[PDB]
Amino acid sequence: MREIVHIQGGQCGNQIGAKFWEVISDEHGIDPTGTYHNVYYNEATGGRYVPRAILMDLEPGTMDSVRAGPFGQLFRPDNFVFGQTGAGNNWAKGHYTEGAELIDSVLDVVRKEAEGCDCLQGFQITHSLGGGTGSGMGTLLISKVREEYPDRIMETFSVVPSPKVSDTVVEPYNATLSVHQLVENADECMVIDNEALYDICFRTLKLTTPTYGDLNHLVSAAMSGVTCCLRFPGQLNSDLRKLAVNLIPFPRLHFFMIGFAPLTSRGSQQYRALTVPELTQQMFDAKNMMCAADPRHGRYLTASALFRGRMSTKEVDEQMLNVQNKNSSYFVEWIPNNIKSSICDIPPKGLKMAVTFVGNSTAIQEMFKRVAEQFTAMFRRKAFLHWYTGEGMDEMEFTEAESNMNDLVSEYQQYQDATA
Amino acid sequence: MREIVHIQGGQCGNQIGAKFWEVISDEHGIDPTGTYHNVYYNEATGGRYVPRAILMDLEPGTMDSVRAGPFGQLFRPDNFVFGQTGAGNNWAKGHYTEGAELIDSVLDVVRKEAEGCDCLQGFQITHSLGGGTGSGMGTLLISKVREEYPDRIMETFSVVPSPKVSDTVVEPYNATLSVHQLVENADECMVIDNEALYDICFRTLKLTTPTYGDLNHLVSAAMSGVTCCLRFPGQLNSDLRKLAVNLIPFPRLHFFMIGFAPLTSRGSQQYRALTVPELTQQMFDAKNMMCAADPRHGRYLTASALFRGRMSTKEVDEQMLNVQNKNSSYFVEWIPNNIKSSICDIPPKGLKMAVTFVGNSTAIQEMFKRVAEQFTAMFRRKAFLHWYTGEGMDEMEFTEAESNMNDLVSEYQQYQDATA
Amino acid sequence: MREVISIHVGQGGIQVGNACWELFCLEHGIQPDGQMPAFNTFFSETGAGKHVPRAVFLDLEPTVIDEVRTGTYRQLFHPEQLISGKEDAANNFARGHYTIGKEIVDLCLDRIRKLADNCTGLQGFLVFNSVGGGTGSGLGSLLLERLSVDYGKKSKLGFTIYPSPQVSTAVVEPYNSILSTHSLLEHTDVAVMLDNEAIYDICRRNLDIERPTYTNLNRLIAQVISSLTASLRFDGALNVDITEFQTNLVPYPRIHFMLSSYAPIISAEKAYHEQLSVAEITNSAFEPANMMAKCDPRHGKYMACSMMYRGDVVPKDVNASIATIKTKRTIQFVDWCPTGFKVGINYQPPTVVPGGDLAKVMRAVCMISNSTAIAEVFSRLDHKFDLMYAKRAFVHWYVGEGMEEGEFSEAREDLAALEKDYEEVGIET
Amino acid sequence: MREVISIHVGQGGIQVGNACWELFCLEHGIQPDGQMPAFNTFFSETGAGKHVPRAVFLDLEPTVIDEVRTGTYRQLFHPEQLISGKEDAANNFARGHYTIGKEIVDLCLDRIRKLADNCTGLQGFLVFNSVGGGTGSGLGSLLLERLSVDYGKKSKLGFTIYPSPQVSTAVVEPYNSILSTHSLLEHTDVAVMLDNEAIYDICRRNLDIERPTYTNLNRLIAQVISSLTASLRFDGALNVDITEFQTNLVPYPRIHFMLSSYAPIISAEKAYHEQLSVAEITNSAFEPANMMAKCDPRHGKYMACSMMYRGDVVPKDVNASIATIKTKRTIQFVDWCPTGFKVGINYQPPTVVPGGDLAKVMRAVCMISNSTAIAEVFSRLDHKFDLMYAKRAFVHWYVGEGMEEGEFSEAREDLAALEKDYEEVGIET
Amino acid sequence: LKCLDGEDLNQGNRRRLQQLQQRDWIEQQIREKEERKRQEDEEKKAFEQQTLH
Ligand SMILES: Nc1nc2c(ncn2[C@@H]2O[C@H](COP(=O)(O)OP(=O)(O)OP(=O)(O)O)[C@@H](O)[C@H]2O)c(=O)[nH]1
Ligand SMILES: Nc1nc2c(ncn2[C@@H]2O[C@H](COP(=O)(O)OP(=O)(O)OP(=O)(O)O)[C@@H](O)[C@H]2O)c(=O)[nH]1
Ligand SMILES: Nc1nc2c(ncn2[C@@H]2O[C@H](COP(=O)(O)OP(=O)(O)O)[C@@H](O)[C@H]2O)c(=O)[nH]1
Ligand SMILES: Nc1nc2c(ncn2[C@@H]2O[C@H](COP(=O)(O)OP(=O)(O)O)[C@@H](O)[C@H]2O)c(=O)[nH]1
Ligand SMILES: [Mg+2]
Ligand SMILES: [Mg+2]
Repeated sequence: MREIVHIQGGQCGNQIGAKFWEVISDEHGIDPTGTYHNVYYNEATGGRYVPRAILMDLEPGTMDSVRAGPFGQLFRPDNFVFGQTGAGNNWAKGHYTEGAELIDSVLDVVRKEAEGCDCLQGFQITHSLGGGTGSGMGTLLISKVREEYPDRIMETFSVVPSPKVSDTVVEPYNATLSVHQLVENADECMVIDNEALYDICFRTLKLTTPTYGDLNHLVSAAMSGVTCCLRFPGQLNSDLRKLAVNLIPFPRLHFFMIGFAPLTSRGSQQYRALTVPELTQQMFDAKNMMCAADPRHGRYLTASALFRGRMSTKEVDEQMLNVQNKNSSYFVEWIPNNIKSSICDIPPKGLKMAVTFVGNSTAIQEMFKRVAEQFTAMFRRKAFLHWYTGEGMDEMEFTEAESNMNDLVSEYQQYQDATA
Repeated sequence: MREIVHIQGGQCGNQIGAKFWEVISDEHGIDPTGTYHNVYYNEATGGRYVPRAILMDLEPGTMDSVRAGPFGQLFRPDNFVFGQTGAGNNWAKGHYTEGAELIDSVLDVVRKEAEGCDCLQGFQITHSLGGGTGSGMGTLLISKVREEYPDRIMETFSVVPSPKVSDTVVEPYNATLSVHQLVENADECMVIDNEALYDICFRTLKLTTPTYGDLNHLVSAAMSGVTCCLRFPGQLNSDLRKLAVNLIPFPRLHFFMIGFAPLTSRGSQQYRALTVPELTQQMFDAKNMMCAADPRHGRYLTASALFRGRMSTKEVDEQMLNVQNKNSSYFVEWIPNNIKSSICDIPPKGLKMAVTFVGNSTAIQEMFKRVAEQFTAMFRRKAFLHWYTGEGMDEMEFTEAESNMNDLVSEYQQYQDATA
Repeated sequence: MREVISIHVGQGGIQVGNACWELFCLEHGIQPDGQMPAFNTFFSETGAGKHVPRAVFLDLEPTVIDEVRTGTYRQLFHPEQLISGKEDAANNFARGHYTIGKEIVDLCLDRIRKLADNCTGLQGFLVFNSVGGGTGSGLGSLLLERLSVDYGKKSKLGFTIYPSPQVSTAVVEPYNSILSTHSLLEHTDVAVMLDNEAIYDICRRNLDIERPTYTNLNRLIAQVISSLTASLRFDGALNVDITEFQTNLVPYPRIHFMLSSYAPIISAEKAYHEQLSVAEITNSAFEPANMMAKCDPRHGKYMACSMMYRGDVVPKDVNASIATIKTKRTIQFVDWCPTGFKVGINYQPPTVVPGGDLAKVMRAVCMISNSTAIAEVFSRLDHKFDLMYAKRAFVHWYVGEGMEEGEFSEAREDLAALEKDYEEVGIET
Repeated sequence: MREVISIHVGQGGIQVGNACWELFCLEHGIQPDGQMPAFNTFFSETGAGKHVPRAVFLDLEPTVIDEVRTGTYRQLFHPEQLISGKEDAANNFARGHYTIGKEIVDLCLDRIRKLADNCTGLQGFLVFNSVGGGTGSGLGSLLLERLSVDYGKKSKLGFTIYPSPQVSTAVVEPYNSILSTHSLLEHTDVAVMLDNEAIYDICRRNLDIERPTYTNLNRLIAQVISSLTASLRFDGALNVDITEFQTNLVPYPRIHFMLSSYAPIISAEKAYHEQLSVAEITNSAFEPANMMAKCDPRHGKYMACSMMYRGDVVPKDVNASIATIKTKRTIQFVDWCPTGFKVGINYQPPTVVPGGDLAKVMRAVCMISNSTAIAEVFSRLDHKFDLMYAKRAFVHWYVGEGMEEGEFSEAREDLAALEKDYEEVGIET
Repeated sequence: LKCLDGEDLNQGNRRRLQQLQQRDWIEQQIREKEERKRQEDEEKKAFEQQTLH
């Protein structure tokens, strides 16, 4: 009932999906041999469990990254759409030249895993917006499936280009050429940026050596928490469509912010006091989230708080009302009680309470400027443009896309400071 | 209820704070690990008790002091906000240039420790007035919090420099720059000087090598006795606002002298008993106080006395009437029955009676008068002025600041000869 | 499903390739005689026991090929890949590109076709050659032309040893080095400028030796090539295929002339007294006294920098140090390319060649920078060219072999325009 | 979270640096072969086991810098921290300040930049130059210029060795000691005058050693500088800092020339037969007999005095001694500074170097006196300049290095400005 | 998520072990370099003797 499929693309997407499957197996208690020790997994002969996740990528090397790691034996070999070349940081490869060669097979496999269900609650993808493979392939796939099932929602835990600490040089091109479509045919485009992830890992946990595994662990835990009000009972349950109804006023402001709690280092944990007020105060701060857009620089059009554990619902709701009345300026007024709550009845494994914050705020607009501004300084000289120009693109396909991006961000402004 | 956040700052501030906290712990019966063995402390998971206090310094060395010295494991590993450069005994450094970078974070942590209270009775500070870090950062924090929480009080256990026993050479500049702000954003600046402490530990206790730790312990005992009449029941209760009203008759005449009783040498301990006659005869002494200003050179506007232990209140009040009616010149006439008492029910550790004498007198204008001189020379030759100019602060301030100083003492002097 | 062809032509190309195959056969546990007591890129299973390297060695003077056939690795190669001519190059162009090179180019193309059929997941070529010589330019130009008109999509990786300013081993090297540009632009994708005087000074100061030799130069170039291909050959937290180069370093396909840099090049005793963490190593990587080309980037700008960190290196330190180096004031980027550093990581350290002077260290960084200062080098060369062609020096030795003299100025025409194109991309908008 | 870079230029500078690093390596027990069987301010872990010091040693004369390269510390330093030229400078300023040093300062400043970006919380520099030395004064002045134009905000605390008022070891020192005045005055915030005759009298009347030598003086100066850095190094009941040391002794940014004093300098016989009270040690740290810069402070006046103690002291006793000193009459203060004493305490009593005549003492005091009697020194030195430049003697050696002699009058007027300024501030209000 | 092993707890051990390994390799290389240098010097001496004879 209300099942989900899990498409993954690109190296970042596939690694984060691996981490998320380890975390899900940790919660539901499934050791890597796929035995117990229907929302996500599927049964197979002998009581075996196989996750309904299709893994796609252009370069085959990532196989040795998803099969080698622990819990990598849960997947099924028939769910691996692995090409042979690797789009190699080029968008047009995964969308016009190579994309349309594996898109057919991945469409076949996702349809096979979709018809095997009865109530397809929706899709959720994991990929990046900067890498050519991830961006291109996932964008073409999202396009075709929103053309296929126009009724089911499709969340994307898609990371974004890091604001300051960049690792590629063709980033803004891919970022814009994928946003131009994710603004059109997506519903919950949860955005994550490596800079804010390092900020959390360096200021909220005081860690010392963050490997990509740790950032992936954090984002995967948040991924689990955002939908872990569905797999379990709830004093006030919820699901994906409840979020989709309570979190987007207008059909194009659907890029959210993600935060998790609690998070403590060795000493802090040895001293911290875990109570609903403290979790609330830690949750609605600035650098407890995964988006380098300081929320005080904007206002939350709306924001859901998914609590988990055994708490006092009156404390939760009174805390929501109190934090809305306290920082009344940082919120928006033309939507009263703009904060939403939801409560599950079971915490994560190894904890006793934990909250997941999902905020549709107008603060992310700053991001959609800076990266966009990058494009403006790399397209006004045709820098690196001959590559995409050679594979079949056109200048209009760029410019209008940019404008669309502009349009999108302007929308926030146009209906951020409005009232009656 | 009536919680009190104890901010610290500067090297001497942190030393006195650690001493005060270990004395309070050994009073409330709290082992150095945080278990029993809300006004000050705060609960913590497992039954631990952490002190609701915030440390701060522009150099990190003091950190490895407070954690090293006994009773360091209590403080929360988050409240340790610290810097690297160090104001380096330069007020402009620690009030405009460097400390101003950390004041935002200090305000955030104070706002997080003040939202977690039901009824916040007020604040309390402890910081030098000569050290750059202490004076500068503390007074900037004071301005911030007093423009934040106007309804509540702001007490500062500042330690003014005694001119005779000097430790620094650019001290009067910091002194006047701190007094110009404490006259404007504070409520009870009970000053302390090292000359009186050397005299007391040198004459009234017959010690031999007075370690800075020991004078710090004396100041800590005075500070603990100040507000004890609130933490414990009492036949005549008190607080930090009854004190704040029965003392200051003018919104700017708020500089107090402290005095502890009884203090007697170890060799003479087994000698004369401890009853309210001896406590009274020892309290009102000129050289029993903690301020290098002989009250014989002035008068008292008001004098509160907080008794601890258990005694026949009628004897206390009879001795008060007697000491006022025999020492009538020292009490100014235009205020009748100017002396106040407040008796608690629990003495400190060891003793059975205790006396905290808090006097708002007109005899500490000298404690600024001389400092005024220490300024007027060192300024009209612009001695060491350039260290204060090159950091943004303009010379103008000093001038006007000195003005206030004069105005301050001028006010005091008027109330010495307004007879009725 | 990954492999690269390593064509070695000329004289310097074949020697640096000999050293490169030494290093490769070393780090993969391969024994130099071919047997074995992660390699599908360079080497390949032959069908009987041994393993053969993917490489063809063209040359006209049989001395170096004979030295390889009677050196240490005589059983390693395949006795067909060693194509040996009959005459010499005589340090001109038409005798390796118009008259005699045509006697060997067809056999070369047949051998290269065989090597291509024997492979499945092709990724590119690695040609090594000097240009200051006679056959490394002529035959190299002809082979580049034949490949570009024969294969097409596969990108070529030229490694050309140019003449350094002061040191000189031939008087007619400006002529043929200019002649080779008419074909380096059109057919070649990536050209990595390598001089010698810079490598000489590098061996002098860092490696503390005072009698360096061509073998040491070749060892260091082999090290750089191995660090280049580690991403294909081995593991890495952030892998970098050979298409990331073309999509990250080539703004316009007419300006693609990169220059190298490597770290840490330290002797034994000078690492004992040295911390050498990631921050220090990425500071040293940019020092123009460590570049592998005679050029002072202080008088130029940077377009892009591909940095590959091999060895035990965490990514966050790389990101922080990148932020610092980009924040410095004396190393300025162009405005039309604000984000420039393309960084990749591999979890394998360097593998020191036995008997070398370099010290083995847990970490290493290889930088390949597409910059705009290298342009002046070309300008300098033109200077030399003019001072000869003003007096028609040595034109007879070229016209004697059908070389229509009208090409010469044309080269100094085309190359000249090239410089203007750099003057077109240093324009701060 | 705190470090300090030391620079040692010239011959006397590098000698006192040798002695100073000996004393330091003994203080933290760091064996003079590098490896160790409170230090991060000075040393740094060099990535493999042992330690390296944070200092560069510049000297064009390869005599002493090679003598160290072969001495008992060649395993401690890093061979790139030892810079040598090809010859000496021969006592004339313009030799090692305009022409020859111009090339070496580049490599020096590069090393310094590498050290800086290797350190975390660098607080200040500590240069050394015997201004009589042509190479010393010249190269030090050049380094100061280049650092003040490069670094800026960071502080610099020179420790220079002047020519004594009456005894001298060269004839052209009063020339190349005046030229360095502007450099050390405008680009350096501190200065500490040292002079041998004063230390010679101190040794001859305290330690009884009748025939002293340089090495004793250098050990004693090392002791003074160790007592200086003791605050940043070790714990302390009442600590100071270089950031506080500057802004408590510099009343005006152009009168900061401070002299030094130290106590107790006593051998074993005068140690056992000694009460050694804090009162007596402080009342001895004022005697113009044992002032480490020849002058009569009694006839001058004091402005500021830092008193950094070490060992077990009672702050009550320290303050009582301070009071009974301010009671005295021979040593009077200016009017515009009522509180003239800053003090500081530490918690590590002095160290003892086997090979030195100083005795192990539980307590110690190092006093830095910013006074006005120091101007007298300049006067006498200035005197010498006249009796030379009146007849242009030796000026041709200067002009023979590109420095037009017109700079002499400029430097002389610049120093006359100070010579007049000091004798002006020493009045009432 | 209360604790994440992705943080390095035993950083001191990693640092000290890498230091010791580096010192070992540096010692080996120093020895082999001194050996090579001395062999080169003795070969040069051999050529000297040949020429003198
Ligand atoms: N770095 C490096 N350069 C070399 C090496 N061998 C030769 N060179 C360069 O080759 C150039 C000499 O001219 P050649 O390359 O021999 O001329 P050619 O075109 O190959 O013609 P042939 O000599 O007949 O083979 C010089 O510039 C050398 O710098 C080597 O082993 N390492
Ligand atoms: N206190 C002290 N002074 C020294 C010592 N060694 C040399 N000096 C002084 O150095 C000054 C002479 O200048 P130097 O720097 O030594 O001469 P230099 O470095 O050779 O300069 P050039 O001749 O121009 O190359 C004299 O005043 C010496 O007293 C020492 O060990 N201790
Ligand atoms: N938080 C996080 N970001 C990653 C990770 N791996 C890659 N990224 C970033 O994701 C971008 C590349 O996306 P990728 O999945 O490799 O697609 P591709 O480049 O087209 O193959 C780069 O900016 C990487 O830095 C990871 O493991 N965790
Ligand atoms: N009564 C007492 N005074 C102290 C103590 N420690 C320092 N003081 C004084 O505190 C002053 C230094 O000011 P401070 O703010 O702590 O230095 P900063 O941190 O560098 O700004 C000096 O005058 C010290 O003498 C102590 O332990 N007890
Ligand atoms: Mg040839
Ligand atoms: Mg010399």
